Amino acid sequence: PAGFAEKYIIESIWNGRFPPGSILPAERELSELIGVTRTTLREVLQRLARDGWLTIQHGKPTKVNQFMETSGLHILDTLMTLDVDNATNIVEDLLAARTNISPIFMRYAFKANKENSERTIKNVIESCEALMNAASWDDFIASSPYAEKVLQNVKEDNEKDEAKRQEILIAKTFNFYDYMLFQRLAFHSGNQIYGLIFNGLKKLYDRVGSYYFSNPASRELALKFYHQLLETCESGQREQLPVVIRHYGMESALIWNEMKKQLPTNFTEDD
Amino acid sequence: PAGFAEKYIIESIWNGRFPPGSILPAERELSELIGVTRTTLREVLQRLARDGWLTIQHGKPTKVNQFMETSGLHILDTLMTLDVDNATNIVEDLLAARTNISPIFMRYAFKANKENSERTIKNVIESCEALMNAASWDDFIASSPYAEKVLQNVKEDNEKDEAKRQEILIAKTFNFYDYMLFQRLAFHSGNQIYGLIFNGLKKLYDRVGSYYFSNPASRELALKFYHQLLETCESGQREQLPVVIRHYGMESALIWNEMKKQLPTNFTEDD
Ligand code: NI
Ligand code: NI
Repeated sequence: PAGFAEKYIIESIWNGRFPPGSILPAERELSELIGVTRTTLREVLQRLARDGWLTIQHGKPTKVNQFMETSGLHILDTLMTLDVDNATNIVEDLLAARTNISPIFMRYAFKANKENSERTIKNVIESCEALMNAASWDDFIASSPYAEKVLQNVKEDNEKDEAKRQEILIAKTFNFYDYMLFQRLAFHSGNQIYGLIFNGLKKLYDRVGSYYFSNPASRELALKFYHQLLETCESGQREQLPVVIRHYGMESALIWNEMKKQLPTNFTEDD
Repeated sequence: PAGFAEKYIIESIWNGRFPPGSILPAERELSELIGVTRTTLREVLQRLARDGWLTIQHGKPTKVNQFMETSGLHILDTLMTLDVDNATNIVEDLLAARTNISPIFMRYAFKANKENSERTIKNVIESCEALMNAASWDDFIASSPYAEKVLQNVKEDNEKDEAKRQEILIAKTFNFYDYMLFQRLAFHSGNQIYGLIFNGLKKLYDRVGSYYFSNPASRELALKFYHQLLETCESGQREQLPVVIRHYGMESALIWNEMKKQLPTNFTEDD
């Protein structure tokens, strides 16, 4: 469908066919270039510029935008699918950014939204511990109030190898609750921009977590981290919050630094 | 054009016509509801869900997404155009977030990209001082290497009142360089996520600055701030960076807190 057009124009800016300083060709020459309907080319080439790839103003032609000068956070996940060997750098940026800003929005959340923060952390802890103790993923999800949302986000029930299907589904479900924790606390901070940051980063977040949380050590470390966050909020021990986060940022990074050596085949996937 | 459709569906989620928990009606019933072509309804109602307003999966219907659960930073500027009396809260979120994360990405930029940071700040300072000393805005822009980009971003040469045209253009140009400073330093941090944060916030940023920087005190305060940032980077006095930023975050906020009382008519505008 239109995905052929969008992914073609996007990929042809990454392989030097239409560099970020070049002009994009005519309307009809592009609609003719790889065989796309006129009006669909109009209405997805327009929205390929709303993502920050292009700049189209009336009269003057359409011009390819510079690298990362206009695009938002979404671009990162797109850049994961192109050129495998910069994905690691993107993941370092994600982990480092989350570790950097978590003490701010979490101290705000613990101060102004103590009870809501505690309820969120308790829900995440209970769901993660129920999933880790379940006999299978189908058993946890059959009895989970988050079943439908998880199924929206954990769309993988297609693998024919049932054991690896189990591992992948456990990882994606745990990542569902990890994201829920960070994003919801970000909104609990009282500043919507932090939550919106995670919202913009969600696709990259889930791609990273679907592999990262396939390691049992990652899940146990995250679980200890959640319990520590809950204890910090409940006790009002403010000075403990940056230390906890700091430690968790380090150790998790180390785990990633090892798992990075064996990235799965699918990890850099065009959707 | 399609803007009628997109702004109608978006506005009808804000005035309780299709609440964030309701279902959206049929394809043909909506394409018939306010008179939009079938396929254009398909291809902008689809992309009104890529902005996070809807969720459309095959077989199951399209469902209105919850308030701010999926949408990215862009949503903020959209929310400025709806319901005037929450715009102030959005601006508080923006100023507070920038003040919060600026010490992090600026200390990173000063440490790992000292020379690039200094070049960026010097360019911003020189452009701002040249604009503030110019006999008119047309004189500054006629002799500015940033002329075309500014004209892309400072599209206002339509006002018939020339004096107020001058004030508005000076404000928008100064905001052009203020944004350039914060965003470019954010990218200089070495973590692309900070720069991408500003990129996602750019529309709200420019809307806010086009009024905020119409006050001469705002421009002078920002200029002193830029000089202080340059001195901090050049001297390697790390401990001064959070203090400087902190002070600037306070005073600017105070200025906004006063100017907030007389928001211009256009401030909450549907494009
Ligand atoms: Ni707030
Ligand atoms: Ni980096």
